[PDB]
Amino acid sequence: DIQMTQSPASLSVSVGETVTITCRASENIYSNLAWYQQKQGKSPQLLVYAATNLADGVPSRFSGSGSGTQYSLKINSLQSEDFGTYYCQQFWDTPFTFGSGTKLAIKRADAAPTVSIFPPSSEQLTSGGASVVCFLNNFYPKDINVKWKIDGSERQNGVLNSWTDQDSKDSTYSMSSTLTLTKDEYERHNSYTCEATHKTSTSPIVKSFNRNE
Amino acid sequence: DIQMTQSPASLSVSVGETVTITCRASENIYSNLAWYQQKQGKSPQLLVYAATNLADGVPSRFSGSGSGTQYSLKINSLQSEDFGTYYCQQFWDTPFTFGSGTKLAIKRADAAPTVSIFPPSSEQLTSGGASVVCFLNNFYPKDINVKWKIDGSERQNGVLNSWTDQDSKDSTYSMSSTLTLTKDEYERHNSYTCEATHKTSTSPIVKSFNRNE
Amino acid sequence: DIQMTQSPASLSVSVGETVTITCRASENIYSNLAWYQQKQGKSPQLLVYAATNLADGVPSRFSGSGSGTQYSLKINSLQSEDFGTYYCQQFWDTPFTFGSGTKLAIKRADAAPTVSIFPPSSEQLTSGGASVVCFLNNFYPKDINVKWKIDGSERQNGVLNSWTDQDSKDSTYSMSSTLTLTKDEYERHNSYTCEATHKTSTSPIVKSFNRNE
Amino acid sequence: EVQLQQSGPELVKPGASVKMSCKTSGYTFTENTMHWVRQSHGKSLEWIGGIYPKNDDTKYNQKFKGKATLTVDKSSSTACMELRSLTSEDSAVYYCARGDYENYFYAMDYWGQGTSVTVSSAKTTPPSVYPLAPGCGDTTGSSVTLGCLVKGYFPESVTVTWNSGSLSSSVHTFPALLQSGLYTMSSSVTVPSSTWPSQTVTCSVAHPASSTTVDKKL
Amino acid sequence: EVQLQQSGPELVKPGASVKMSCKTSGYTFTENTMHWVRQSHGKSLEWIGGIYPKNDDTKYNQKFKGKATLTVDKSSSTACMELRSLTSEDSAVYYCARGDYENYFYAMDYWGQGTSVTVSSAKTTPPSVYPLAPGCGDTTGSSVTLGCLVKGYFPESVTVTWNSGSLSSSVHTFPALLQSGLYTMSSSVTVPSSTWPSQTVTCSVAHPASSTTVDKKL
Repeated sequence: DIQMTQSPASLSVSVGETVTITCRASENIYSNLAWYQQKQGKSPQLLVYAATNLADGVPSRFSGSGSGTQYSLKINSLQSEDFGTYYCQQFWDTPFTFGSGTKLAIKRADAAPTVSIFPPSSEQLTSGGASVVCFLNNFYPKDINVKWKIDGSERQNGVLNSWTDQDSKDSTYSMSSTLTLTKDEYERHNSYTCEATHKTSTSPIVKSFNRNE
Repeated sequence: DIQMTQSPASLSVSVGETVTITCRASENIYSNLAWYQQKQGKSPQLLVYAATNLADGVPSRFSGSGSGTQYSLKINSLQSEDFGTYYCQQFWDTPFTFGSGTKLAIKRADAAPTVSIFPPSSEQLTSGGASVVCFLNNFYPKDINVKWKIDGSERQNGVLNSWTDQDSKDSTYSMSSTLTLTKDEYERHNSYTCEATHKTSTSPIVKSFNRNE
Repeated sequence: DIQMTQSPASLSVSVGETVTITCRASENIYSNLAWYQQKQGKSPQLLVYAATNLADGVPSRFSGSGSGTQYSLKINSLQSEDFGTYYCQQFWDTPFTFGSGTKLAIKRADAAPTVSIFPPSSEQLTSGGASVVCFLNNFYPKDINVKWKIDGSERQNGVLNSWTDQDSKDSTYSMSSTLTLTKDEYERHNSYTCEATHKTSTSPIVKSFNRNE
Repeated sequence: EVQLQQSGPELVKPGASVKMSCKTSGYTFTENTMHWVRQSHGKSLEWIGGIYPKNDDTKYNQKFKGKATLTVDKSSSTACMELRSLTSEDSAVYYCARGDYENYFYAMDYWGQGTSVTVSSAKTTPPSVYPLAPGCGDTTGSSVTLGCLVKGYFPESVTVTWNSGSLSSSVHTFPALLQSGLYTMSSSVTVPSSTWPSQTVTCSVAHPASSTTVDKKL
Repeated sequence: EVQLQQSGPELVKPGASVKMSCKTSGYTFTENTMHWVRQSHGKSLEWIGGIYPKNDDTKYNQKFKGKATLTVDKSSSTACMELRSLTSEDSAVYYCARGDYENYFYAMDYWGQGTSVTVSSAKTTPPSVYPLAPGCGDTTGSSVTLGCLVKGYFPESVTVTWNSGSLSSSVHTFPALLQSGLYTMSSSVTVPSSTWPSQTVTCSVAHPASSTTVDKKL
């Protein structure tokens, strides 16, 4: 079974620049390529097929090219409606295989995240558990590392976060925190710290809270 | 074992001009080329592979091309961050072989060197030796020939010099002199002369010193 | 033995125009071409080799191309330092053969020659001979035909002339005359005429001299 | 997204052995080959050999086949190469970079930090600076230049300081020089004639390895 | 970076032999082939033959195979070719230029200085100038022109001087001319009518080889 790999995985670029994405096959098909554009929550749409010819309803800004194994797709010049994931396909042998996908975002400038930490309330203790939340907002880029320091130690498992997709005018992201711990193990320690290492500052800011505060 | 030779060895060019470097293989690989960029004291980075396709994160100013044995790399238009050595590789047969390297500097105008000659002091004679130093600074280009005239004769071996790499704003070089001779053979002659033949003047300037001066 | 012929033999062109010179081989080499530039009284220098790739130190204004037998060299755009003869070479079979050469001059406007005729003096008659000289200067182009009318007849052999190469600012030519005849045959006739047919005037100007004048 | 961290610079006497380490992340370690590259002076590069980290697959250069070995630990991710019977010309910076999926071809994309390896039998000696001052009695021209000289230091390197870091503009640096198994330093500073006789500058050179800081009054 | 220095121009009578020398530097001498090229008049070029300086490897042109030999000294770097049974049409400038590594193809990059070789049986004679002055009694037109003539000189060449080098603008030069084994010179100078009758110019021609300087009053 032929496999394909695309590079890069996530390409961030502003409006008006040329973008070249690649697709590589393990075997030489020569005849078969299909590039797709899938918007968020939408069905895929065909752009260029047979590695060269563009499909119907596709603007002339998309020019694909290639031969043998290695293939490419060039976008000039990028517009505001072209953001989305891209895929590549082979027609040559069953099964038909697809690439891993390439996310195309809009490039922005540096932005500092909004740090938020709040202690848990007294209502959830009735159900036999407690959850503390840590939120960050308006941060770019999406590269981040979460760190929870409890008595100078890390706890696993049970530490995971979620994010929001790119906005339109703001075009930033957001975070969330969900931690699963019962009620009697919340009072065994005191110092709780939410740390996030980002490239804005060399030293991550520190914010902590206590029990009776 | 296939060998490769690059030309030229050192190419000096200012900012904004096209640069074409070549790589030649003894046998015809057809499939395999890799151009690298190694800055000063840094690890190499891949630019264009497979003789045509540019790698990820590489700007679009670099276009490689070639077929058969002889290959080439074209840079248009040159920027200020692109200075460094370049290499070429074959994937075809073991061992994988690399080129000799091509240094890319920044082109400047003519500059006269700063001549410096100083006699040795009395402290090093306690250790049983004596060393006289001759320094030149702010000279372009790097082509030079050192000449030591003692009683109208040349002495070998023991005459060698060192240099400094290209600066940022000044973008010039420097020299140094280290001569190994013991204390009792320093007083057997008198006239000592440091000569350097450069293309600024047809007749190299002459500066000498004596014992009791 | 493969032979090569270049066209044209002499190509006159001003500064700033494209020049295409050709080289043709009797057999199909496919792999081998070398174009040379030899200035006046200087050693040849390699420009483009392998019919395509330009050599080191050669400016980018020279682009060679070709395949099979017929080859070409295109110069755009011509500069003031590029004047000189050009050659073409084959690497394919021994002996290595060279073309006939192509002279590249600078194009000028029409210019009228300076007519000069002087009778011989009385000093050379002591050695047993006499020589009359006819000079022309500041003439363009170099196409000319010399005519010596003595009693309405032409004499051969012994009529030959020399020329001077192209100047820098003036960029014109010059002529000379050397005629070998002894002393006793100089007095057998009287009317002597130096004629030169040039394209400035349909009727060449006539200037003659006599014995006792 | 892909980081390769090597060990630190290592010094050893000739005849012994050395073992490096190359640790990576960001990708499946068993699905990508790794190669080793040595850089000698000045720009010269060579290819040591590759490794395929599934069970073992090895390809050595015919010249380096006997002087180098390649082992890979598949549990904790690392790549280690060992050298036998070291000599003077075997001292070079060594690179480790990832290859292509299921392939030794498709030249390495991401590289390492280039840990250096030096081999010398000389004993570490504290450095001793040297005075450089005018002169023959007549100063020419209007630019009065001077410098420093350091002898008897090992290994690299030392630091340069002028008046506690007063002016960094006219100070220059130079690599070492090999004479009789020992090295040397030099410097040059371009100063007008408005300093001497009035103002006086001193030279200070500190050696971080031997913790030797010598201040000489020029 | 690569310099090729040849010998000086040489003159010999027909029937004898001559040996040139080509010295190079800047590269390993044993790893690059060398070729010889002759330039006859006007632009015509021919290919003598190549040499591979490891032990010996030789390729001659079938026409020049008997009239030329090629030897190489591998200790001191030189390339020498010897010619047997010289004649009149064998006088030409000879070139020596380096080839390609392990190959006779890939046309020569760097060339030599083009040492000339001339063959003549004539004896060196001191030159004698010739007067050229007006005239028939009526000068026309407003530009009064004149020149010089030199006869009985050998070998090339002589120098031209006008009023100790007063005006270099209107002076012209001409090559020699072959008549009865001897050569000749000529010159032309464009001057208005404001010189003669008032100012008078003289001709002076010096021969560096024979040390003969003759000054003729025109």
